[PDB]
Amino acid sequence: YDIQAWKKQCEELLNLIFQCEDSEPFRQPVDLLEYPDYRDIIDTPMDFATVRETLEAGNYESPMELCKDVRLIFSNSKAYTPSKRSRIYSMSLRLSAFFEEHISSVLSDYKSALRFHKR
Ligand SMILES: O=C(NCC(F)(F)F)N1CCN(C(=O)c2ccc(Cl)o2)CC1
Repeated sequence: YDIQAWKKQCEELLNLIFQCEDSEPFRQPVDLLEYPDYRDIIDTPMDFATVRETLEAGNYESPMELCKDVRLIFSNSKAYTPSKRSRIYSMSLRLSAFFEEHISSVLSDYKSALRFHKR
């Protein structure tokens, strides 16, 4: 029932994500000289450095907010991909499965801790 524990849990999960080869396309923003049309399609960019920085700044209030931003990384990849069989998109799907597998307990524990706080 520790309503702060999610923050270190998210830091550790982000550390795992940065160690994963599949995260490499998603660790920083998109060079427009490499993907000129990127910001025609994607009006709300997100990457794992921005998520980590937002967390470390104290600018997430809950793991739900962090989860929203991580999911935006994946939805951006799905929206920008020219194909379901794109290498970078395929990396996004594996990393998303890994992230969802790990964030599930963080969200459950936070929400349970907040319900106990308000009991
Ligand atoms: O350029 C980058 N990342 C920045 C880096 F290269 F510095 F790491 N991306 C390429 C475009 N992105 C996609 O999600 C995507 C889906 C299908 C195809 Cl193709 O791209 C985002 C990641």
